[PDB]
Amino acid sequence: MTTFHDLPLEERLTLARLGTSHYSRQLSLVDNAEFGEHSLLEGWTRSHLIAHVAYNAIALCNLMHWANTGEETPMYVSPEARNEEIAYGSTLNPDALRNLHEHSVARLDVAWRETSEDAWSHEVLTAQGRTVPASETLWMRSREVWIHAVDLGAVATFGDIPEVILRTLAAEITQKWTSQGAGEGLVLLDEPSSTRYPAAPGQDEVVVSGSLAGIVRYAAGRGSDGVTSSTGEVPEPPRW
Ligand SMILES: [Zn+2]
Repeated sequence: MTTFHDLPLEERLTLARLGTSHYSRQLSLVDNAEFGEHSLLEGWTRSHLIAHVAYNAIALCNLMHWANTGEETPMYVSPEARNEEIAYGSTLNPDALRNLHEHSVARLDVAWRETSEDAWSHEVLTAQGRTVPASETLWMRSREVWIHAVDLGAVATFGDIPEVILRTLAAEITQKWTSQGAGEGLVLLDEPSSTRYPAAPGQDEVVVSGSLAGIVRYAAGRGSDGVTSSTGEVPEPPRW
């Protein structure tokens, strides 16, 4: 069982496009009057989330420009600028935000469509400091649209997410925790497939198990309803 990264470029582009359409269907379900209400993400109204998804598309466009021109263009000018623009976007009227989402989506797709073969492997830097090939934007965008589709609070679920994306997320999140020395002894178990996703090593093992969608929702900090613990009590997972 392969990861998103092993997939051919065309299939990764399709998954990103599918996730975007999935996210857009959820946004379409939300009413303009509901933008000001809390999203499923603490501290963020739907407007904040909707703005963020658009600014992320724009940030990924920067990496693709960097890739195609060879001229360094970071995802965001600065952490402050990233936060400040999300703050600004969250104040915009609903239709303005729907237009921003639509246009930012369209522009990122064009960026991908016009990317040269060599540019796809050009090294760029993520906002988190990772050195990756430009093609990583296909994965990065997929994480955003498939997961934030759920955060919109309409009808999207982790169960809606293609397994290849869920498997890659389970591995990535636990790999991130491991790199940070987080989640000592904590191991996620995709019970149906008997696949373990360990974090940092510890003396007391705690196995949190469920279906793949269940452990990913859990690892993503979005709930424990789909998992159970080997100790009878599910701990709060390390942040992500
Ligand atoms: Zn995000």
